[PDB]
Amino acid sequence: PFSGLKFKQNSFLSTVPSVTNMHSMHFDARETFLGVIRKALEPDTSTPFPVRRAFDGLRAEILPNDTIKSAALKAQCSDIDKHPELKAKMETLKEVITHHPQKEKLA
Amino acid sequence: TALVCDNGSGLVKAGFAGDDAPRAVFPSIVGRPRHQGVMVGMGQKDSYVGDEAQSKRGILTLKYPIEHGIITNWDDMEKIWHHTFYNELRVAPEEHPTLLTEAPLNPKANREKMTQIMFETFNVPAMYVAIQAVLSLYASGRTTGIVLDSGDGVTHNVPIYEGYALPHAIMRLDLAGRDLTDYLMKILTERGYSFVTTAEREIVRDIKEKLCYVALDFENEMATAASSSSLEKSYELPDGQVITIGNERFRCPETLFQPSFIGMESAGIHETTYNSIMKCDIDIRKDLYANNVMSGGTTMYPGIADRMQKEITALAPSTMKIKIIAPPERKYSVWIGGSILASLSTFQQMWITKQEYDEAGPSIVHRKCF
Amino acid sequence: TALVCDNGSGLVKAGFAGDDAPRAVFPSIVGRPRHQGVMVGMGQKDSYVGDEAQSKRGILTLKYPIEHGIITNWDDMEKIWHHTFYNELRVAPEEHPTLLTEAPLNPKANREKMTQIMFETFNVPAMYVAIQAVLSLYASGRTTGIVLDSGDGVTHNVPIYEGYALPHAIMRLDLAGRDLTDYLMKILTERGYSFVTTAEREIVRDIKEKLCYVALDFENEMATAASSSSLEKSYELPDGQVITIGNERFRCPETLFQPSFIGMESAGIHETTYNSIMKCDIDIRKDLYANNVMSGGTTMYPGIADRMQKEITALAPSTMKIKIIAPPERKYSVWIGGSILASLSTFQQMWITKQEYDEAGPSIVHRKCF
Amino acid sequence: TALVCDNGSGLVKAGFAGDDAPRAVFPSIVGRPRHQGVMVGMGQKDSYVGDEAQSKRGILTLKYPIEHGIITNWDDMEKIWHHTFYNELRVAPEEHPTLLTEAPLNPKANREKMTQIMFETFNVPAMYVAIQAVLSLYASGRTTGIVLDSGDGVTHNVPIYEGYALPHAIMRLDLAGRDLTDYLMKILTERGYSFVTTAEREIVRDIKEKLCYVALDFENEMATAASSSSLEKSYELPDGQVITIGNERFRCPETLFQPSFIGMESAGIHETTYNSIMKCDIDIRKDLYANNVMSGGTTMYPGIADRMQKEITALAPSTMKIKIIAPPERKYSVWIGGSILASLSTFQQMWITKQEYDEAGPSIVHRKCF
Amino acid sequence: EIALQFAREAGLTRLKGETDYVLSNVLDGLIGDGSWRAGPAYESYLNKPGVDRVITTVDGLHMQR
Ligand SMILES: Nc1ncnc2c1ncn2[C@@H]1O[C@H](COP(=O)(O)OP(=O)(O)O)[C@@H](O)[C@H]1O
Ligand SMILES: Nc1ncnc2c1ncn2[C@@H]1O[C@H](COP(=O)(O)OP(=O)(O)O)[C@@H](O)[C@H]1O
Ligand SMILES: Nc1ncnc2c1ncn2[C@@H]1O[C@H](COP(=O)(O)OP(=O)(O)O)[C@@H](O)[C@H]1O
Ligand SMILES: [Mg+2]
Ligand SMILES: [Mg+2]
Ligand SMILES: [Mg+2]
Repeated sequence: PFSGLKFKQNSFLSTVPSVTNMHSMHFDARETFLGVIRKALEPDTSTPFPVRRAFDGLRAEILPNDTIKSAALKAQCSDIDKHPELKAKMETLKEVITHHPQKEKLA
Repeated sequence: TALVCDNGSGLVKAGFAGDDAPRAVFPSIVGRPRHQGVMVGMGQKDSYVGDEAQSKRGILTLKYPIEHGIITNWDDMEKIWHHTFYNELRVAPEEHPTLLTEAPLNPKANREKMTQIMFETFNVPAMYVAIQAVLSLYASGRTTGIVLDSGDGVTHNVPIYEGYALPHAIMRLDLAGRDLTDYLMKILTERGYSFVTTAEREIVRDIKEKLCYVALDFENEMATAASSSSLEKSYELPDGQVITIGNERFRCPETLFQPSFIGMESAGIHETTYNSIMKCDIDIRKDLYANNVMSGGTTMYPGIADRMQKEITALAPSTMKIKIIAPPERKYSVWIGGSILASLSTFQQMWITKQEYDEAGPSIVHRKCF
Repeated sequence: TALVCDNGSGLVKAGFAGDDAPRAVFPSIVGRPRHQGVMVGMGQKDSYVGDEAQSKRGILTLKYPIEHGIITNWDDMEKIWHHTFYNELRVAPEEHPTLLTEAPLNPKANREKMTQIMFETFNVPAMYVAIQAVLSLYASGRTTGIVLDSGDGVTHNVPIYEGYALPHAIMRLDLAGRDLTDYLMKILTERGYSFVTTAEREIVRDIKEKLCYVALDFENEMATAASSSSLEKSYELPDGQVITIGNERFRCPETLFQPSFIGMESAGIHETTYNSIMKCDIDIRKDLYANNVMSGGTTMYPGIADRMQKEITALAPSTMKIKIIAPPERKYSVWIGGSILASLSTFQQMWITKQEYDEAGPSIVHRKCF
Repeated sequence: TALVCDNGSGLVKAGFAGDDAPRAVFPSIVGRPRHQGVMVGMGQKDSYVGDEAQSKRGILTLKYPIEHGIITNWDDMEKIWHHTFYNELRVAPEEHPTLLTEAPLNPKANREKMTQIMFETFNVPAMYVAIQAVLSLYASGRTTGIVLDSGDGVTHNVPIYEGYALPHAIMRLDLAGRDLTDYLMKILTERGYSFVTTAEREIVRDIKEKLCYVALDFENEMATAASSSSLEKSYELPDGQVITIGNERFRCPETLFQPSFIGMESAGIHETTYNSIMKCDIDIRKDLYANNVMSGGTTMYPGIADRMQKEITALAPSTMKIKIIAPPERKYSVWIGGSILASLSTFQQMWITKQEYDEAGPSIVHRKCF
Repeated sequence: EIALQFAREAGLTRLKGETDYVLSNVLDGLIGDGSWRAGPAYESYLNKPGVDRVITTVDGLHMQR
C-alpha cells in the first residue's frame, strides 16, 4: 500500500513519559501511548511527497492529535462492524506498524 | 488585520501587524509532568505551553519543538501555535492572515509543513513565510546592509543591497543562544555547580542573560579574571543558593567568536560576517561594511557590538568604515519588520491565499516566498 | 534649438547646438538586476540607464548597446535615447532637430534605424547623421587635416583637404578603448588581480583612465620597470583593497601601436594614419602630415601625442614636418563640432526633415548624409 | 628519468615520464589535528599529507594549499611536494628533471615560486612548467583542437591549431569541482542534510563524484524529478546514515552551464568554449568545432559531453560539425601529456636547467616556458 | 628598436657576450655602446613591494582561511 515510506529512527524516544508519571492516578495511558506511536509513524522527510501526503492522511485519521477527534474515532470503532472503511484503514495502518523498522523498541 | 508570529527556536513573538511591539512573548516550550500522581483532580492536564510550562518548570520535562530554527516536533508546534492564537492573542485564525518567519537555508519541508498546518489545521485565510534577516532589515528602516541575526537556534547573516539579496552570500552557523546556554552549564561545573535537568537549563539560561558579556579583548579579560576578583558576580538560585562566576561570564559568549570552545570547526561570527561580505560584489562591500545590523537575543550581550566593531575592523582594509548597528529593540527587530511588512499596502498581493493553496498545495510556499 | 547627441560606444555626450560643452555626459550602459528580490518597499525598477546603472553596478549586469560603433541592442539603445532626452536634457524631442554621429564604414542599416527611431518613436522635426572625424575637424577650426578619432569602440582616420574628404583613404580599426580595457584585465591577472564581472570591467576601465600612459620608447620603459619600482603606482578599489600596477601602465596603451599584443593582425594607429596619408594624393600629403588631429577619449593617454609624432616621423620622409594636434578638450571635440555644425545657418537646409522622411522613408539618410 | 607532477587544486598526480599513468595519485590536502591530546606514546604528528590526512580526516582540519589553481600556502605546498618525492615516488629529486603544470592566466609569482622552490629546496637538476590544456592535447595525440580542462580549481579553454595556440582566445573561469562541491553542500540543506566541516566537505565531494550527473534538458529533468522519485538515489554516510538525493543530482553540475546558480555573473562552460572559438580566426573555427577535447575530473560527470554537444551545436551555425572528445582517461590526460612531453628527445633542450636558473634566477621560467 | 624587441621577446641575445660573431657585430652596428651584451632587464614577480593578496568579486566566492 505504501512503498518508499521511511521513518526517522529514535524520533519517538523523546515522547515516552517517565515511568513515575505513568503511575500517576490521572495518567492517560491510551492517549499517551497512541501519541508515542503517532510520533513513531511520522514519515521521514526523505519519503516521497505523494506518499507522505497519502500516509499522513491515514495516520491523521486513525491517530489524530485532537482529543475530540480521538474520542470521536473511539466511539465509531465501538461498532466497527458498520465501518468497513475504518476496518480497511486500520488494517492498512496495522500492516504499516508491523513493518516499522523499530517495531521491537515500540513493542 | 494580519497576525505576525516570529516563531523562533527559543521564544514565540506574536502579535498584530501595525503594532510597534509583539503582544505575546512567551517561551517556545512544551512541558510535560515527569513525576507521579498523586492527588485527585490535580493531573488531568498533560502538557503545558509557554509561560505556564516555565512556571510549573520544577515538575516538568521541558522540550523545545524547534531546534536550530527547524521544527522537530510538529505535534508540540501545533500546541504552541494553538496557544498563541487562542490563548495569547485571543483571535480566530480563520479571520486573520498570518505572517510567520524562518531562518534562511532551512529544510524546505519546514516551510511546507508550516503552510500545511496553517491552512488545514488553523484554516487561515492567507499566510506568508518571510526570512528573519530580511524582516530585521525592514525594521532597521534600511534597504541596504548585512544583517547578523542570532537567536536561540541559529545565527545567520543575509547581505542585502538596494533591496536585493545575494543568496550565494547567506551564511548559517548552527551556533546560537542555546549552544551558549549549554556551554555555560558545562563550564559552570568547573566551580562545582551542576545543572543537568531541563529546568536547570532554563535557570542557567537566566544566568547567561543576566551576567554574561563579551570581552573586548579575550586574553586581557582572562588575565584580569585570573589576577583579581573584580569580575566575579553572584547569582541567587530559585532555592536561595548563591553561585558566583568569574571568567565564565565572558568565556560563554566568547564561543560566538571562537566556536572551537564547543568543538565546532566553524569560524566566529565576526569572520563569518566578513566572509559573507567578501562573497558579495566588490562594489557593494563598502556599503555592507557600514551597515552591519544585529538582531536577536544572542546579540544582546554587553560589548558584543564593540567586539564585532573591533574584530571586523581588523579583517577589513583600514580605509573602510565599519559600523555595527545594534538597536535597543534588537530582540524584536524580526517581529517589528514582519509587522511593517504585513501592513504595507504593496505586500497585500504577496500573500499565499487559501485558494492558491488548494490549487497548488503546500509547494506554493516555495514559489511565493523567499 | 537643435540637439547634438554624440552616441559613442562608451559615453553619451548630449546637449544643445551652440553650447561650449555637452550638457549631459553619462555612460552608454543599460543595467539590469542580476540578484533576487527581496524587499517590497523600494520599488525595484527593472532596468537602469547611465549614471544610475553605474552607481548600482554592484547588483546589475552592465550591457553596452553599442559594440565597436555599431548599435547591437535597439531596445536598450532606445532606453539610452529616452534617458538622454527626457531625463538628462529634459526636452521634448518633437521640438528640436537632432544631430547624431557615427563612425565611418559602419553598416548602413545602423544609419537607417537611427533615422527611423528618431522620426517614428521620438518624432523629431528633423535630424542628421554626421561623421565623427568630420565633426572633430570642425571642432579644431580646420578644413584640412587627417583626424585620428579613437573612442571606446573604434579608431578611424579620415583625411580631409580644403573640406574635401578622400573616402578611399579612410581607415577604420576596431581596436579602441574597450579592447584596451579588456587587455588590461588580462595582464592585471599577472599580478594576481583577477577582474571578471562587468562591474569590475568598469573598475578596470577606471584604473586604465588614470594610471595608464603611452611610453615614448617601449623597450626603455620595460627596462626601467624591470630594474626599478619608480614606475609602480597604487590604486584603491571600491572595497578598500589596494592594487599596485607596474609596467602594465604602459603595456596596455602599447597595444594601440602593437595590435599583435591582443592577437590582432593589423598595424598600429601610427602606421594606420601613415598608410591613410600615403593613400592620399601626393600634393596634399604635406598638409596632412602637419595637421594630424587627435580626437576621442582613447587619445587621452599621457604621452600618446608625443609617441604618435615619434612614430609618424619615423615613417614619413625626413623633410616632412609632422605635427600632432591634441587639444585638451579632444574628448568632446566630436560633440563640439556637432554643436558648431548644427548652429551654422548654412547647415539649416542639410537637415533631413520629417516630410522628406515620409516621402522617402529611412533610406533618405544615405542620400542626404555622408 | 624525468618526474611528472600534475599538482592541481584537488589532487596530486605524480609519476615518471614515459609511464602510461601516474604512480602516485593522492589528495592535495594538508591536515592538522583540531582536537586535544591526550595519549602519550601514540604515533601522533603535527600534520598529515594526502591519503593519511583523508584517513584521519575525522580529527583534523583539512586545508588545500592550492585554490582556483593558485598556490596560497607555500609552506603546505612544500610538504605536499616532499610527500610526493620522498613518500609517494620514493625518489631523490636531486637526480630527476621534474615537469610541473599550471593553469593559464595564473599569477606570474606562482610559476616563479614553483621554480624557486624546486631549484633551491628540492635541488632538481632541471624542471619545466607546462600548461595543462597543452598537455591534454598532447595526451589526445592531436595538435589541433580546443581543450576544455576542468579540475577542482579552474576551468580553462585553450584553442590550438597545428600546434599554435591563440593566447588571446584562452578562457579561464574560476568555477570548477570545488565550487560544485560547495554548491551541493548548500542545496543538500534543502533536504535537512547539514555538512559544514572540511571533513564533511570531503564526504559531499564523494556524493557529488558518484551521484551527480549532467542533465541533457534541465527543465525536463526538473519536471521529471518534481513528478516522480525515479531520479532519487541514496547514499550511506560514514556513520551509517542514509541520505536520499533527488534533483540535486543534476542541479549541482548544472552550475557549470548556469553559473548564476552560485552567484557568478559568467557564461556557462558551453558558451565559454563557443566564445573561445569565435575569438579564433574564422578559418580555423571549423577544425576547433570538431576537436573539443575534455580533460580533468570535473568533466567526468555522466552526460556532460552530450550536454556540451547539444549546447555548442545550438550556438554554432548548423553546417558545422560539433564533436566532443571525452576519453575515459580524461581525468589523467593532463598527466599523460606531461609524461609524453617529458619523454620526447626533442624536448630535452627545453628544460630549465640549474645553471640557467642560477645565472638568471626564478624569472627564467617566464622566458623558457609558456 | 626592432633588435631590442627580439632580445626582449625572443631571447635573441641569450648568449650575452658569447653571441656568435656576425650577430654580435650586427647588434654592435645597431647598438654601438655594446650594452646589449647585458641581456634584457627582466622583471621578477617575487617579493614585489605592494602586490600581495587582493580579493576580487569572484575570489570572494572561495576564500579559504
Ligand atoms: N539580555 C540578553 N543577553 C544575552 N543573551 C540573551 C539576552 N536575551 C536573550 N538572550 C538569548 O537569546 C535567545 C533568544 O533570542 P530570540 O531572538 O528570542 O531567539 P528566537 O528568535 O529563536 O526565539 C535565548 O537563547 C537567550 O539565551
Ligand atoms: N583620461 C583618459 N585616459 C585614458 N583613456 C581614457 C581617458 N578618458 C577616456 N578614456 C577612454 O576613452 C573611452 C571613451 O572615449 P569616448 O571618446 O567617449 O568614446 P565614445 O565616443 O565611444 O564614447 C573609454 O573607453 C575610456 O577608457
Ligand atoms: N567521476 C566523477 N564525477 C564527477 N566529478 C568528479 C569525478 N571524479 C573527480 N571529480 C571532480 O574532479 C575534481 C578533481 O579533478 P582533477 O582533474 O584531479 O583536478 P586537479 O587537476 O585540480 O587535481 C574533484 O574536485 C572532483 O570533485
Ligand atoms: Mg529570532
Ligand atoms: Mg567618440
Ligand atoms: Mg586538472
